[PDB]
Amino acid sequence: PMKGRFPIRRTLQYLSQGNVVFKDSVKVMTVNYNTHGELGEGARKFVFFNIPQIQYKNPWVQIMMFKNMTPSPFLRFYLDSGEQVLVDVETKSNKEIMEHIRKILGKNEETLREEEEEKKQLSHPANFGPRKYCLRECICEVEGQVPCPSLVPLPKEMRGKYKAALKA
Amino acid sequence: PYPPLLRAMIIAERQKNGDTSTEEPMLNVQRIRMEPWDYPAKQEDKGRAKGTPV
Amino acid sequence: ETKKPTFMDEEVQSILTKMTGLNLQKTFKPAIQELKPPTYKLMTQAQLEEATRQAVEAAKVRLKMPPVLEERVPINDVLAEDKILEGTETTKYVFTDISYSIPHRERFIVVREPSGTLRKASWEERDRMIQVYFPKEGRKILTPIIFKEENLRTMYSQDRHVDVLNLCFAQFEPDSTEYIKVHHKTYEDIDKRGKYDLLRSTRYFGGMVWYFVNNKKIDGLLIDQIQRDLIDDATNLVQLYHVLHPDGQSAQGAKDQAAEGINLIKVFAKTEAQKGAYIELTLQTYQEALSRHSA
Amino acid sequence: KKVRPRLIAELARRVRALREQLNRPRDSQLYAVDYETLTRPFSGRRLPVRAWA
Amino acid sequence: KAYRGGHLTIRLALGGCTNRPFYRIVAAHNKCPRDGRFVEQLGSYDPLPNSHGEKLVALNLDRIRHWIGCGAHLSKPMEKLLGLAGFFPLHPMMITNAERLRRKRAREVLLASQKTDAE
Amino acid sequence: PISPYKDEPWKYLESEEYQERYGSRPVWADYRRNHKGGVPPQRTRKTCIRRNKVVGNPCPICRDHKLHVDFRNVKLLEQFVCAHTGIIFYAPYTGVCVKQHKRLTQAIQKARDHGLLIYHIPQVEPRDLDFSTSHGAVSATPPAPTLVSGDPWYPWYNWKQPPERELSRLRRLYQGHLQEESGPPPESMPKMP
Amino acid sequence: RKTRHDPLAKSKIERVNMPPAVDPAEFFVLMERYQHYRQTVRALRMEFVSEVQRKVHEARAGVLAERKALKDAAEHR
Amino acid sequence: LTQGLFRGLSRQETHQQLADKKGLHVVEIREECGPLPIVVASPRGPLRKDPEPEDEVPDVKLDWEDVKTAQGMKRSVWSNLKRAAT
RNA sequence: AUAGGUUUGGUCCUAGCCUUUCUAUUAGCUCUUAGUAAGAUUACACAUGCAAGCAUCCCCGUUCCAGUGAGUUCACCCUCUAAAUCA
Ligand code: FES
Ligand SMILES: [K+]
Ligand SMILES: [K+]
Ligand SMILES: [K+]
Ligand SMILES: [Mg+2]
Ligand SMILES: [Zn+2]
Repeated sequence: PMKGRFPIRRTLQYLSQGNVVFKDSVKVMTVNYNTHGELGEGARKFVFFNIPQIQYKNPWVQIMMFKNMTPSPFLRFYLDSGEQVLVDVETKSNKEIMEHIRKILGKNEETLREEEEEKKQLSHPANFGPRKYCLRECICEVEGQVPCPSLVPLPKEMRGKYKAALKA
Repeated sequence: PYPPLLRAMIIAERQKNGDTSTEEPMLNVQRIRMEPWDYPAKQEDKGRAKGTPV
Repeated sequence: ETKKPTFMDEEVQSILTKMTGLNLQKTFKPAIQELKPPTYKLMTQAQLEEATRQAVEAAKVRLKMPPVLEERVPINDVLAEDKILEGTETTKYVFTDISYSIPHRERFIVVREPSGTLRKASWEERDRMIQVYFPKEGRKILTPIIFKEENLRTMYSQDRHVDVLNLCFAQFEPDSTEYIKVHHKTYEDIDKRGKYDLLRSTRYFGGMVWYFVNNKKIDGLLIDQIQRDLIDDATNLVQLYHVLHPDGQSAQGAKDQAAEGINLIKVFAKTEAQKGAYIELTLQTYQEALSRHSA
Repeated sequence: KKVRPRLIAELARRVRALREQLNRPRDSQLYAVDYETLTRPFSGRRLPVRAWA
Repeated sequence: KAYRGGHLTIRLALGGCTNRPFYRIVAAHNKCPRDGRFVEQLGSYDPLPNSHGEKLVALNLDRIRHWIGCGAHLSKPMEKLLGLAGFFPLHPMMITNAERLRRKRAREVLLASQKTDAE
Repeated sequence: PISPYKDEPWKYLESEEYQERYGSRPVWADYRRNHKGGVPPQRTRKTCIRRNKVVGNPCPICRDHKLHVDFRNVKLLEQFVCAHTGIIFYAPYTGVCVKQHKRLTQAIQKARDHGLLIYHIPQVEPRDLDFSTSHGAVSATPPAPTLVSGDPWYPWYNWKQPPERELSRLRRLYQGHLQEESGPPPESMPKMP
Repeated sequence: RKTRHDPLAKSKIERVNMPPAVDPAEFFVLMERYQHYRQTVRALRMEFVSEVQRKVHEARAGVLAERKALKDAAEHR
Repeated sequence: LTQGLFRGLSRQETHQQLADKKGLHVVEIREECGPLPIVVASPRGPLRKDPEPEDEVPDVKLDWEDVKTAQGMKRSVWSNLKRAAT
């Protein structure tokens, strides 16, 4: 079987289920957490389960983790403007921490839908070209138009070989 | 006047936006000053032949 | 003053919605398509009732009735006539505006004829070109042969009316002549052979009722509803008939007699209903059976 | 990533640009014409037929 | 490929197979190959009459306007297609070519008439 | 051979001979391809009948000359389609040669187009959100002044005979390289009687 | 195609291209059409350039764009 | 192989055996039938009233071969080859 | 991979090799027609012909296209800002 405990974390399906997409202001995220203590259980679960999901959705944001530096766990975000958002995560569960940062620093569902709609316009159905980019390669595929010569030979009158023969 | 199609597309936007008007759209060609083809060009921007002699 | 209700009126929608019915087994019949291993969930009775409710909500979206539209008027508008181009080209040029973010009914599609006339494309050409460049799933550029009279009679012989309606909805536009023609010919076959249950629990029932009421031939549908113990739907059908024909003998009869419930059927049966005798006999049989069960 | 310098490419470039300034042809050489063949002896190119007259 | 100078142009890129031409309207750099790299596809032009006797032309008018507004030039065949569509005025050479054909056909009717009349 | 069912192919599938040979199983139930190895070639033989000569191991369709692949023989065509998913089996599945599989695939599509063979027709959504036909694109555009009067859209479409003075300049500039002057063009395109 | 360095063909050494014969009537009428045609197209081109510039400006510092920017800042605060 | 096959098929738990053990309805969700909830088995005994605890992350052992295929990472020229009806 | 053959007197395990599938070149033998697609082994040497002109002289172009794969993280993103197009 897949190595490690909770191998589900190392699957593309699990990594794409993160709902936290930081705004463009967020640049760095420092996770200070303690390895022992009941009050830091959520922070430990958040580092175990959710940091992979956050990084997957925010590839250009630097996430750095520090162990046992302070008596309590906390998150700190460094924004491009220079503002620092301190989020205390003591006593909170990993689900609560994830929902909290979505509210204060995550893009809403409307902002995301808009970005996806802009991508839809990049592929134009009417454009013809290679299958990697377009639906159809040639107009000959459209029914009613003159088929491709490779499939249906053209009439002798429409072929250049005999066009110049009838004339001369 | 605008060409046939462009005219029809400008009149349709008017009606769609709600503006009710019967004025004809027309292109202002007064700004475009068509100079003759033999008008002296700018010699300062013209190049020069290279040295390769025959 | 007094406008007769349209098909999309909330009142008509509620009446036609209830008349259609909601059979979850028919709405979500297993489709003959590529299959995948089913999934399983351990659910309580409370959770089971919640999923069933969500299926009712999803089923009601699947049953949303298409709007009934009037036949579109042919387009015959000439943008220009450049007589100088006459005789230069032997074939006409069809120019389609493929700007992505434009409603398809707001696109400029024009045709340059060999004579030099720049005219707007006809409704048929417009639909053909939109498919060429914005292909829709289930639509064909060339009219499928299924819609011929001979081919549509085979589909009816097999009781495949709902399939003929889905094929029409995908190929033709709601206001096209071919669209209205097929639905009108399908509704007629259902009436002649009394196959009203085929379209029940589908989004096509409302359109069928609307066609019958506006053509004064709700006799067969009323008989079927009574024979199937659907008085509530039958009374609503007669009620709706009165609203769309207020200046009618049956409408005035109910007004004069203040008929309600089953009385509305009797008043309409004698005055306007063509098969007044058969309706009375059918309604009679039901009322007798109902009296027995009450005991 | 450290590109290896090409010194001869820059040396010749400066020499060429210089020689184009010291050996540049004069208008007397460039725009001379043989009135019998109607060709510029500098390049040996024929003038357009519409300019011969 | 950074070219020396050049400009954007809306022109016809030939596709299809032998004896089956098909043109794609594309905005491409002046110096790029005919069927090579392009900036954006702006439509298509099927020059062969289809079953319905039509030559189909697609024109992304919203994007054609955008590129003409950014300094894109136009090839003669592309200018003649926009003239037939009514987006631009009829290119003068279509008017003159039409007039030349009228004169040729008018001259052809004389010899034909003379033959039938004289002989 | 000459089968008597060519005109009414559906009759063979209801005859006694068919029931004795096949019974209730599909015509291809017993066929087995002869090939080397455990994995068969990914294509079946091209054709079982070459120049009116049948090969050693004819495919299910070619081994029985009374089985006619026709869009009307709906019972035969159904045997070559998946009852649970509706997909046409690829040739290696049943062993039919490429020639007969191509005829079968076309007949199954023709039967489906004629309504003889039932297939899943999905419920599709409407193309347009709004059904209004009031936009100018589909409505009537107000005619332009030139169109109402019958004049050309731009005045320079029509031929205007140039002044005689201007014709003299061109005759001086292009001395010795001049064509016959052309008058106004015909008003309409002539035609060969 | 040939490069500047490639030598000229021997057969083309004596080739002289002769200009076509000019028709006075057709020549003048055609010259005016080009003058009008290019004037109309130049006006159209100018109109398209203005639209492109306006759309860019509207997206950069449009009232709706600035309003959204202010709303985003307020929401953050 | 034979002894292993008969060992697994003999020990497979039926839907009814699952419902009775769990005291909950077994609801089958079929993609071809939309969201229709098909109850395949119900507990013959009393039906529990508490919903089964939904663990956020399942601590289940995944087969790398399964995960690798779902991610389109498994290229094999021998898989999904056309074969005779079995 | 739905796998198969092969170690031994024989069994089980491990393991390599090979078989069956699908393509591309080359060889043998053989070969009827039509349409279409593709097409030196070699950055080895090349006979001959042609491949860039245009145009009232100035300019502009020949810096493109076409070719090859010798060399090889110059190709992508950002910042900044020449030349070029928008008369
Ligand atoms: S690829 Fe379209 S004609 Fe051949
Ligand atoms: K082995
Ligand atoms: K060979
Ligand atoms: K190389
Ligand atoms: Mg500059
Ligand atoms: Zn066969």
